[PDB]
Amino acid sequence: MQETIALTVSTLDNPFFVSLKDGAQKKATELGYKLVVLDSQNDPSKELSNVEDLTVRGAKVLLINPTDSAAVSNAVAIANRNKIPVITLDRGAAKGEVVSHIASDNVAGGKMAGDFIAQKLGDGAKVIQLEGLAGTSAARERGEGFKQAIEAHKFDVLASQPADFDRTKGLNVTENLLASKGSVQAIFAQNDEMALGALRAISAAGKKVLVVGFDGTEDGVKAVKSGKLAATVAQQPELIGSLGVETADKILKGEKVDAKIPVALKVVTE
Ligand SMILES: O[C@@H]1[C@H](O)[C@H](O)CO[C@H]1O
Repeated sequence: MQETIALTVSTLDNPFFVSLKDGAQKKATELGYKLVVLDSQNDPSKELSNVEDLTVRGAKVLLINPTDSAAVSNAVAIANRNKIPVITLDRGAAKGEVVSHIASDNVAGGKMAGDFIAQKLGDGAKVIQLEGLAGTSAARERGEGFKQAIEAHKFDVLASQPADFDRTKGLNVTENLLASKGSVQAIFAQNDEMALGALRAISAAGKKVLVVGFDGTEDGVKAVKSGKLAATVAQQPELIGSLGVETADKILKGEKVDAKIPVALKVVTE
């Protein structure tokens, strides 16, 4: 009987997570596993029922990308109680027994983004941060890194506000902030979806604002190459997914794995 590895992804409405899924799928096939992928649709309740389902299906390992690094504890507990090893991908779990966490160094990433803004505009720039989901380690860490850049480069932070990794929210929040914080010079958007929404708001307002994104999605890089998006801190979602499956395979083979597996970042510019 072919063995199954389960992947629960926070959403498939975001190109980044489609890439992560694809990387996990190709590596699963390469190593001889059936990959079962369930979409949490950014909903912790659906995530819980997803983990229940994959469990009754006899998944040998659970790869989970939490909708919320706190809320996910109860979902991890399901796998724990049913003796299914857990690997977290891209976002961590605050509680629950986890074998390995695989993600970018999102603190370094946030600092890279801020450093790039300073390189372009100089110290003392007026900036706005569009934050991701506050409950995720990815957003929290990017904020921490950006704070390091704010202090090092004496940025004037006009606003720092969530748009929940969503393109439409990114647009709406930016539209509002362009009205109230019109002197903003640069925006760090904690993912490319929000970056692209922000760019639409900026253009619609006829304003001049430098934007730095995060992920290096196809759309993100397209916007960078066109000169619309000043830069994006590129991640390797396919590699996060593939490393998840590779790590799952090692666990099942009885081989020890690293507790933390960092995945490299790179600033992509015009
Ligand atoms: O790292 C991922 C990507 O930035 C995605 O775009 C939003 O969720 C984060 O956890």
